[PDB]
Amino acid sequence: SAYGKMLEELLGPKQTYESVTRTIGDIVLTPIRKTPWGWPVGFVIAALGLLMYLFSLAVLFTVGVGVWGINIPVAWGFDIINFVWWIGIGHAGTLISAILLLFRQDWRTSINRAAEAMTIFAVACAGIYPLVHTGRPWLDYWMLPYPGTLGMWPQFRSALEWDVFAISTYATVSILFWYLGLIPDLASLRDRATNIWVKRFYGFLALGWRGGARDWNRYEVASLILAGLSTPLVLSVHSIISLDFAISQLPGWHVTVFPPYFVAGAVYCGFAMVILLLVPLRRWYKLHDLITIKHFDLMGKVMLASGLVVAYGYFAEIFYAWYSANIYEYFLITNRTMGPYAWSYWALIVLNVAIPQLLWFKRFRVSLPWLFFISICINIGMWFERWVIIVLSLHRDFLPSSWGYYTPSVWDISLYAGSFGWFFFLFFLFIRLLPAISIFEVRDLVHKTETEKALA
Amino acid sequence: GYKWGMSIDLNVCNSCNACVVACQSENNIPVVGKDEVWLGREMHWIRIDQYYVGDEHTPNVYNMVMLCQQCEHAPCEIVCPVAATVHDAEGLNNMVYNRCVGTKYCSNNCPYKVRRFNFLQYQDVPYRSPIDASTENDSIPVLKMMRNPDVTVRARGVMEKCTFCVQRIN
Amino acid sequence: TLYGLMAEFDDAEALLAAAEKTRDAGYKQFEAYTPMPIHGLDEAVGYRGTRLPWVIFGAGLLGASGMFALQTWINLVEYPLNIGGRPLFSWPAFIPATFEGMVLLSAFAAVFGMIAACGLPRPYHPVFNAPNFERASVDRFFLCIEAADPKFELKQTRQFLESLGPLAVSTVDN
Amino acid sequence: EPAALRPALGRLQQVALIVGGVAMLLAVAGAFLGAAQFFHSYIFAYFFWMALSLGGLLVLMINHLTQGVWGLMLRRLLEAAALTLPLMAILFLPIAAETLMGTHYLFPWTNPEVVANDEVVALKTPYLNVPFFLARAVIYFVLFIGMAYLLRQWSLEEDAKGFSDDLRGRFQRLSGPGIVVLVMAWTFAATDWGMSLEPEWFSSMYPVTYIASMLILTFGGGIIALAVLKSRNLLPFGIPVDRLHDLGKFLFAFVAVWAYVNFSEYLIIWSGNVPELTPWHGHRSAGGWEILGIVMIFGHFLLPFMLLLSRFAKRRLANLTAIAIYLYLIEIVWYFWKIMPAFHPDGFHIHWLDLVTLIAIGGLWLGVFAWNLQRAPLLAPNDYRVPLLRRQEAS
Amino acid sequence: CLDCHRNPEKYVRPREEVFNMAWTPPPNQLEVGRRLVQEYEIRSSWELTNCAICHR
Amino acid sequence: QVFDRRANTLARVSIFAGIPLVLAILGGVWWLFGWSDWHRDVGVEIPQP
Ligand code: HEC
Ligand code: HEC
Ligand code: SF4
Ligand code: SF4
Ligand code: F3S
Repeated sequence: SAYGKMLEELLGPKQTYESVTRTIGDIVLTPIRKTPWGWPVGFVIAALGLLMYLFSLAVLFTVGVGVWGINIPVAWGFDIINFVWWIGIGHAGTLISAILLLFRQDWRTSINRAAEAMTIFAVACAGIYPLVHTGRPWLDYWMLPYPGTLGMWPQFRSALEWDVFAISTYATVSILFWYLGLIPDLASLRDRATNIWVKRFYGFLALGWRGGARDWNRYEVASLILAGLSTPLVLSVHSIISLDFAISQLPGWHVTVFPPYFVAGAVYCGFAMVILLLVPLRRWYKLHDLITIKHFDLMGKVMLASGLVVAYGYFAEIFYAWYSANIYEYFLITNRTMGPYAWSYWALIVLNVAIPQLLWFKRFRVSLPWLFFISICINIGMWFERWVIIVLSLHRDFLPSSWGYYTPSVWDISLYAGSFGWFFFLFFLFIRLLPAISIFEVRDLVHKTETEKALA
Repeated sequence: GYKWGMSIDLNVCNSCNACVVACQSENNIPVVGKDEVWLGREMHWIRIDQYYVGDEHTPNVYNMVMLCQQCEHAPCEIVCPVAATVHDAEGLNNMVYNRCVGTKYCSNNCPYKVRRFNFLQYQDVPYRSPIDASTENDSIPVLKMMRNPDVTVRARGVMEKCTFCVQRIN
Repeated sequence: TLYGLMAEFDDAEALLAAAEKTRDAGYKQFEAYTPMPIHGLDEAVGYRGTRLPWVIFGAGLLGASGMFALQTWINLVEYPLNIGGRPLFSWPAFIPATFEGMVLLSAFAAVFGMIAACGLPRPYHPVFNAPNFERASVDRFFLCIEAADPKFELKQTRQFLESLGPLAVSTVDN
Repeated sequence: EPAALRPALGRLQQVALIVGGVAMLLAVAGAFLGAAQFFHSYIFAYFFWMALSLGGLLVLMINHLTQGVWGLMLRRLLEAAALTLPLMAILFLPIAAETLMGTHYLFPWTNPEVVANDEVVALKTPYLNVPFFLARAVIYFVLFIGMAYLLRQWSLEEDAKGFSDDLRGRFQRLSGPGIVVLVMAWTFAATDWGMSLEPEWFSSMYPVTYIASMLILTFGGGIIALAVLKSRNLLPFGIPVDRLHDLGKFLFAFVAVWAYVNFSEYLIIWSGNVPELTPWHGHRSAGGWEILGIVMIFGHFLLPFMLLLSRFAKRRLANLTAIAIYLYLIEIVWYFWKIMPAFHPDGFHIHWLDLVTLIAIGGLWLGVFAWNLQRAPLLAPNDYRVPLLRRQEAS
Repeated sequence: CLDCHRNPEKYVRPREEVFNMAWTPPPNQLEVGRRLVQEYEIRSSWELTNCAICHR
Repeated sequence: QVFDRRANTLARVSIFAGIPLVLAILGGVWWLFGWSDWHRDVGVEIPQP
């Protein structure tokens, strides 16, 4: 049937419930020192990247926030370009896990946890920059509302006060919706462990899951509503992060279309990171029977449906800069196209509007070497968008006597390139400790493929 | 109450830079090293701006001495998350150096970029390079006397701006 | 002590048709433990909807009217500030922080309101000590009948559980 | 194949065309009393039906792009709503007839006094002038009509010839790049017709807050038209109560997106109140327009967000259409609060033309939409999702 | 400090009995301290709690 | 079977008598170090020369 021809393109040749469990119950529950190579010599490169993270933080806390090369015109440099970037990555991990659950689509089941757990670790590296770019990080509890023996409360008019309410909600909701999606799987890992103190570990995480006829109905409504709550959440988290630029009167920042273009940029850069992390998980970890090439064909289309709202945002920011008869937004066009950071706006149009237009053609989407090259070109390209928006619009603004440059210091590089350590330290821990791909959601779409094969 | 306002006459601002030091002698503004001024981190609440209009061989030169305009609709206030920089009932933007967690967003919303940020421990900087931290809590005892006893000596991670000399208004 | 008997099923469609029975047979204290959510098991076991969306919304309206009423109280009653010339009751700029107070308080009542809805945060259910239940979360489908309902006899309902199509009807001790 | 469907849309076609002919006869007759109030009211009534004519085209490209049983139910309610763009191009001529004539009723960038007194408007004259504003208008009604006519001839080809995988590929080969053309040719149509009514005011996401409201009209209208067809028993398929819940979930998710784009457009302009972006929300928050502003916050978002939140009022047709009927009666208020205060900004001014010329363009719209329904079997019998709709209907 | 700046009438006493440490506030401290606020022209809770009174 | 029956109460009192206990610790250290008249030397006779 026409419905079976799209289900059979997401799974391998033949799969049963104990086969989809064994395929994921062998990437986990394999013994330590039987764990595959490339993980420990990938977890060490990730741990050495974490020692660069905790040392670029210990140098930042001790010496100051001014080891970053941030000037006074451009006080927001890599610390916020990488905050909006890292949180932008995490938004298309929930568009897979939560927004696609609204559309009841099934190409999300295999890429569910490898993107939902990708969100959290892209928030654990994005939730640190608003806690560390402050000059006095120890007083970051002042951005929280609490009766604190001095009548001051946070402002609730600035988007850095909505950030600590978006990032903290995005954290403790994409964690709970991720931990919700694990209690059935951690019950599969517990029942299949055959190792005391390993069965107890997953038996403690999967609280009492039990399966259950009614426990599954309460799950299907808790997972649907959480998916229906993480759809306006991530539509607002990178819209609130969008508003720490759009509530400022700066020329390149007060662009009103930032909310539906930062969200479109977060889904754009996020699917690039999902593809960058699944082509290795599909190749190295033998998950060819679960993460089929139709998942990348569709991720390349959703990464295209978002990349055209970004490539539209580059025009709704150029046109309405010109359409605004301001001297200061006319200059915005003649400061990005020309100017000292002209190459930033041209290593951006090339990397978001020229190179990733190949996602239109199935020749450049099914072919994973191109989808992996376009995803590299988007993650770098969507970093330059966050550099064009922040630094290229700050360093040349009103009052020409306040024009800086922001050459980033070594402690911006040794913190951003070390942030990938804290991302892969957790992402390699998640692969080894937890199922790197949903089990019951892949038990379904196997029960759904046999249910459709039953009629035909 | 008192509507504290200022009226600068740029016709007679000959860039003597005496107002730049007068704000330093009065407001305990810290010196910054040359290595950190080239990074655009000079602490100067008041600055004079040459502008060189036309004919780069023989240009007329004009000064707009730029300080914190104490905006009534201050855009640098709606953007402080912990609500450090607020306005006054007298009518001047109050920078509160102690409630400032160093978010440093306020400068990005400031249209004039007057707000200067204590990025490192800017204090006794020509006598102790600010890129260290072994002595950033140790103060030169001879320098502690030139400081104004009614202006906060800012720590690191605290933005500042021309406060209309509240130490003289209060 | 006796908890009940359960029947192991090798496929999913034979359990749903069996969970369709035991409800038109007159039983009420029973469940069907599956590895995946079988569409149709609920409303066939007789659950007839969960009351969880109403406590999510009740706690989500409390996190929205409890966060908008916090920022308004912070900016009107308790220490109103002239921060930026903006009005005290700024009706915008309160909404992006009462929205994430609605999303946060709901998702706190969506997980912990589900985990509390089930008897979830307790291991050792009296059903795990079944001879093959450790396959319920992998491959096999089960249907346990508790020993609480009056229409239950260890010799009688065992014959009824074998009148269905089981793989092995087993006495699940407790 | 209901036999009482061709004479049912045939009655609605001829009745709406009389309503759209007599009310248009009164709009022109009312124009002879005040020549300015007609065009002030004609542009308001033009958007609400253009953003519904084009709203059906955006979802038709979404429906052709994604395999859903929703939209198959609308594949002719969208191909007919999109095929009234050959009419909105014709009904645009009275808007072009004002730009050509020297009256400056609609657009003040045509006033040679405004483009000589003001400087903000005189720098947009490269984009705001008569020979280019009309060349752009023809360009939209070549893309909008073209993408609505290509997606129809292939749909009539799908029924006549048969569903081939190449024809399904031709839909997604144009529904993909079509939306890109559809959005971009709209963000030059909402600045031409909607934003340049206040030419001293610019804001991106002004053409985006229509797009999020184009999807409420074509989904609210999708549930409305599917109810009038099911209440009279004219549908060729019983509406599955779970896929009516899909149209209700789309309608509910797009009241949330509409409130996400209208509020963020305000939260941005309100926070940093640059006096160039402010005059739009400034004139629409004082003088009585705030009454239509607080309706957008409560009667447009907060009332149909609490109502559309439950499975009830999304699963029942009588409770979901009563919200779709109500969302139309608020979007009409919204396209009035958004377009009209460009004229008489210093006060709430409503005229009897705002109701007469709205049922004039609408009567012509519902007349062409009804005529563009009778030329299709309302189901597209050779579809790949109608074997998926024949079940979930017969259960 | 803000508790008396936001509401001085609860603690403001006569000017003459400032250095009288045996001063217990009357049972009607309000409507007597309220009366001393206008007598002293003590500024409002809006002018007295605005980041520049203290923290100069 | 894993997780013997004692894990019922040991996981039932760790949410009902262990969460309100840690919450009463995080408040008893909040008041003690952020609200009390103790960390501020109220009533503490400071020794002079
Ligand atoms: C009630 C007993 C008070 C307490 C506790 C504090 N203050 Fe006060 N203060 C009080 C009054 C009635 C006034 C008069 C205000 C006026 O305008 O006449 C003040 C004033 C001040 C001022 C100066 C006011 C100005 O115009 O600048 C300052 C700087 C001040 N108070 C500081 C201050 C501090 C730091 C306090 C906590 C330790 C404090 N006051 C407490 C009444 C009361
Ligand atoms: C006089 C009534 C004051 C007014 C007006 C403001 N503040 Fe205050 N502040 C005052 C005192 C006596 C103290 C000391 C409190 C203590 O713990 O000893 C403070 C302290 C603060 C702090 C704490 C700073 C720290 O380093 O811990 C902050 C952050 C602070 N004050 C902020 C603040 C702001 C933002 C104000 C205007 C809106 C403000 N204060 C006014 C006295 C008074
Ligand atoms: S304003 Fe400044 S630069 Fe001008 S004369 Fe006075 S001190 Fe000198
Ligand atoms: S520092 Fe700048 S933004 Fe802040 S009040 Fe002064 S002029 Fe305005
Ligand atoms: S925005 Fe906020 S906390 Fe400090 S430096 Fe800037 S003030």
